[PDB]
Parts: sequence; structure tokens; C-alpha cells
Amino acid sequence: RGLTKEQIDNLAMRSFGENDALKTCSVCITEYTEGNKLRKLPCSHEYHVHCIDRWLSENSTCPICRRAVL
Amino acid sequence: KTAAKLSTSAKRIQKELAEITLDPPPNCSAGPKGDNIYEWRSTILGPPGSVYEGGVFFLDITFSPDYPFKPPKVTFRTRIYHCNINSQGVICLDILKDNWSPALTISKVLLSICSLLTDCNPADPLVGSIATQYMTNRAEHDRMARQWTKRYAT
Ligand SMILES: [Zn+2]
Ligand SMILES: [Zn+2]
Repeated sequence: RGLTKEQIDNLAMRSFGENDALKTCSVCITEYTEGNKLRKLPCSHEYHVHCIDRWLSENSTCPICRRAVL
Repeated sequence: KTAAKLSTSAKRIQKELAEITLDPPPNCSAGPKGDNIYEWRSTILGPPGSVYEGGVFFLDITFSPDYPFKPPKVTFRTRIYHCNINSQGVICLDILKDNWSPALTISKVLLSICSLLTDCNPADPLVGSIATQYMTNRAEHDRMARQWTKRYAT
């Protein structure tokens, strides 16, 4: 099982900033573009909001390092 | 209709197709069989130094509309003598069950499968009798696996 909508909304969220232009969301294999919103997990791995929210709806760990998010 | 996660899956497969053509994993190729982006075919060469050396193995790959949030279905279409691959072509590989991650790619899947051909996991067997033979009568296991590779995969 995955995370409640409340736990998910409690995770960090920031707008794209120019330094993110060089980074790639591992879930959609796409470089961040302006307007995007990025979520940064406790283990410090970052994703598009819609990308990791979709995964955390039915799962509980980081796509990259498999550490528990909570 | 939210079936629009077809768009998510298709965009991701389309990018992976480009990347796996320009930078395929060693001794593997893969691509769509036809017009359906979700149904691929793949060739794997038996890893050099292993009992599968000189084999040419074919795999089916089916992505779901949920990809990459659910693992692709990958099955061997060539017979192979291997304790983690049964006669249905089912592959016992953790990242294809509950160790799947959306950061994985089909290239990574093919690399793991090659790694599994090189080093089987007899602690998690699909073909128990092959695992048991691998651990107790290694030489007999390797003799028969080489005979299978020659007869069924060349
Ligand atoms: Zn993304
Ligand atoms: Zn992580």
C-alpha cells in the first residue's frame, strides 16, 4: 500500500528554478522545465510532483534508493 | 477520461525506444514488433563465459498503460535451462515483481536479465529440480544447460 493524500501533501514542494534546468526527473526521463513543480523526499531525491505522487498513491518508498518516505 | 495515462505510458516508451536504439545494453536489442508501441520483442545473446554462450534468446515485452508505475511483463520465448526461468518463459526476477521502481527502464531490465543468466539465484527458484541440481550436481547442470543452449537457442 501507499500514502494517504494528507501524507503526500505534507511532502516538500517548490517551483522550478534555473538550476533545475540541468536535472532529469527519473520517472518520466524528462528535464525540468519552467512552470514545473518538484517534490523533494527526505532522502533528497527529487521528482515532478505528478510523477512521484502517482507512485506514492500505491507505494511507500523512494523510486531511486528504496528508503521509506515516512 | 483519465485513460489519458496512455499518454504518460506512450511518451515514456517512445523516449526509451530512442535511447535503447542509440545506446543498447551489451548483447541485447529490443523494439516494437509492429504498430503497437506497448508490445516489443527483444534479442539477448548468451553471456560469454556462461553455459548460455553462443545462444540467441528471444523475449517478449509487454508494457501496461500504467507503465512505468507497473513493471512490464517480460517472458522468454526461447527454451532455456535455468532455475529462474520456467517452461512458460516466466522470469523470476525481483525487479519484475515487488522490487519494481518507476525509475527503472527496459535497458536496466535487460541488463538484470543478462546478470541473471550469468549468475542464477537458486535460493529463489522457479524450476526447483534445476536449482537443486545446480547446487548439488553443478557439473551435470552445466552439461545439460550447454546442450539446451546448443539445441534450442542456436
Ligand atoms: Zn517526471
Ligand atoms: Zn531516495
